[PDB]
Amino acid sequence: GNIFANLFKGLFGKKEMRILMVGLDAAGKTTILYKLKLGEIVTTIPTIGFNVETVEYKNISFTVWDVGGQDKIRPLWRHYFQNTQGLIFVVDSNDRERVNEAREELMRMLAEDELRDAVLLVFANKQDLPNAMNAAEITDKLGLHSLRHRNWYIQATCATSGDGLYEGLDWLSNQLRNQK
Amino acid sequence: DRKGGSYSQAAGSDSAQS
Amino acid sequence: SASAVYVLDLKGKVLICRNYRGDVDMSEVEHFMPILMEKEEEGMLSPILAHGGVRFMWIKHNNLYLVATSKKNACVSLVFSFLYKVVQVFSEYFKELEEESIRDNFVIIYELLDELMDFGYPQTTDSKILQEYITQEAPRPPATVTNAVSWRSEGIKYRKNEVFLDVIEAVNLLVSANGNVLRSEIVGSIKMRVFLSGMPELRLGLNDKVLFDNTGRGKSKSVELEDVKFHQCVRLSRFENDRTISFIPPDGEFELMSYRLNTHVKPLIWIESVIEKHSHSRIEYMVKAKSQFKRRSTANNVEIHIPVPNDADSPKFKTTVGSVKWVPENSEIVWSVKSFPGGKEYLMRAHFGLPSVEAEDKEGKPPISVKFEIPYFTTSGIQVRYLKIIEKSGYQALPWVRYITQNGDYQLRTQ
Amino acid sequence: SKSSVIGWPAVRERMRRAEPAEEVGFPVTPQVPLRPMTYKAAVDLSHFLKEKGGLEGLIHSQRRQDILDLWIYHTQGYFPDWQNYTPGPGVRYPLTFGWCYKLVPVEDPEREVLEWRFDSRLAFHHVARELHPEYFK
Ligand SMILES: Nc1nc2c(ncn2[C@@H]2O[C@H](COP(=O)(O)OP(=O)(O)OP(=O)(O)O)[C@@H](O)[C@H]2O)c(=O)[nH]1
Ligand SMILES: [Mg+2]
Repeated sequence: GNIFANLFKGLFGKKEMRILMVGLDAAGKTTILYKLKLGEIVTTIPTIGFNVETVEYKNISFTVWDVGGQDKIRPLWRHYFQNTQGLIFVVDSNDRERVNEAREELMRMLAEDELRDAVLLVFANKQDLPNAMNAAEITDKLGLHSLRHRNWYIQATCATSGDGLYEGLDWLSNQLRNQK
Repeated sequence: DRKGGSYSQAAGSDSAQS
Repeated sequence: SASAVYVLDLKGKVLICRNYRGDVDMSEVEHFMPILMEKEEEGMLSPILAHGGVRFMWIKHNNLYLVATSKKNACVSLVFSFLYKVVQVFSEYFKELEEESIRDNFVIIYELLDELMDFGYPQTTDSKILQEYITQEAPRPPATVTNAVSWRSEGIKYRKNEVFLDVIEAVNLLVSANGNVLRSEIVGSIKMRVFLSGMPELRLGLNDKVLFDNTGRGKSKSVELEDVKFHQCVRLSRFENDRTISFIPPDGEFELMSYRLNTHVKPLIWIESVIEKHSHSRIEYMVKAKSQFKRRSTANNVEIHIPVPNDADSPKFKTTVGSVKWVPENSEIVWSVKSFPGGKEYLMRAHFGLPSVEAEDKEGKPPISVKFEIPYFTTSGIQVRYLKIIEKSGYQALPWVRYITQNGDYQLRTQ
Repeated sequence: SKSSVIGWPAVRERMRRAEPAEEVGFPVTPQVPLRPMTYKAAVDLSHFLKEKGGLEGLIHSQRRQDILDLWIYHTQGYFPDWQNYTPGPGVRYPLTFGWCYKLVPVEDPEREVLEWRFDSRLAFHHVARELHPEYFK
């Protein structure tokens, strides 16, 4: 066999990769996806179904599949676990009562043997109110250090501002890609 | 070169302040 | 609330007029010239005139005075700001400010005047944005004017993303004739020429004393800028919250921020001058200049203006370093030095004649002004920390910045 | 870094000479980049100092710290602001994340004797940021 075509494609960039968008309802998932794809804060109704989009950055097409946090849609996340390479979780620090539910949902989703190659991606959403905690208090409460064989990275992004999205994208690219 | 001081590259942010 | 903005000429001819409200008759401009002549000849000349119930508030340009008629109690500050914006727009569109372009670019000038202000209320003043709707060589107006971002046109694409900064320093020293400096203030000037692709949101970061104190790093060299004047693109709320300098740079050269703080350090140049002027016989100029600046910095094009006698003639200059020339038009001795190394000491011994007959009236004592400009020297010690260039598409910027030190209101009071 | 290695012995000798307890202007090197030290750069500098020695256990002094910061800025272009210590009394953690150097008591925090001690957990745990969240923003 010959791999000249593959080498030529890789000389200018061939890898695209995938990504997932999960989190509770009203957690900034749709707004975050709109900012990543378009670059504006688009106001959307609650995600009854799901949103699928792609992000072109660093020569990698980061396809994002937004998933809502509805009670009837929480168990529907197993459909997206098939043919999925990435997983990004958006936390809601503005909902103290919903923090426990979000942690339980993350533990339930992380307790699947099929979803093992998807690295952890914790997004500090709703980083605009004074009630939001730091990048370690939320992680300490969720116990992200207790995930054996899991590569998790905590990143805080402000929905109104958009700061830290580039850092999160760079971290995801560095975790997915093991080349120069 | 340029009169009045050669142009110098600028940083992106305070890396030491996190 | 200007009634009619008009452009006059040096002979009193109105180069162009454009009424905005019509509350003032166009014939009132005839009395403006005699009123200005009377005010100047009686010392009552002011930028704001008054022809009965109509006030003529305007400033004098390079070749003509832009007189804007008004009748009600309109905002004089608003009128001055509109005049300044119009002057800037004319300078951007026309490289020269003279009557040669007024009579040659009327087709575009009239359109610009009509579009800029309506009913005495200006609406659009960005020259770069305005160049996309009115041209001298018409499509729909750009969405930038209607959109919130009126200083960053969308869709701009460049092969490279290079931003050139210019930290221009202005050393202004008000030294009295007794040898003491009264007004010693340094005003920073951060002028940047942003040339990138898209609409990046610059995140300016410097070594401010307030920022260092807030972050807890108030122990190193931090600039204590008393006044900071951000540009229109800079968000006032971000600076007010936590000193966050976040703004969208425009396409071209513009002033982002203008620092201004008092200076309590020694002068960069110390001038010791003597006046051995004989009573209608001769004159001596024992001028000695001591450079108090750092030896590592060189003051390129040092021009210490020494006011010589107005009626002095047959002058002789006995200096040490630098070309000394007396300009009869300026009536002063120009101590011109090409390169002045820091710590240098120049000694001069002037000698000029004077007529035996005394002058009819006194001429005063003009102050000695130095025109030193030492580049790559930051007297205030303020250093740029970072510049967060963020773009939605994602690109690697190559920002650049240079520090230039010059003398501003650095005049020395004569004895 | 050959220049850093060469400057390490002279810098250590100058710091030792200065006890534990003239020219005006702010010249700038033409074209020399100036920016705050990065976390990776701070970690590398701390590792190099630990390997070379002379900084671990040295009595903390304002003059020695200023000389070290000036030497680091001259040899690397790093702003002399990342070498800050947390306020006392007690152990002072580095202000810049990634720095492996910290001040610990050797016996008012000003009169307390402090010595530089290596700390690998500093590059991984933001002790200074946690202690002073307001100072870290
Ligand atoms: N004002 C403001 N609201 C935010 C911010 N971050 C998150 N939100 C809230 O989060 C919600 C985001 O909802 P969407 O953008 O539609 O996507 P989502 O987070 O997945 O919500 P669902 O569609 O219900 O699952 C908004 O309705 C906001 O109320 C923020 O930074 N500022
Ligand atoms: Mg949504």
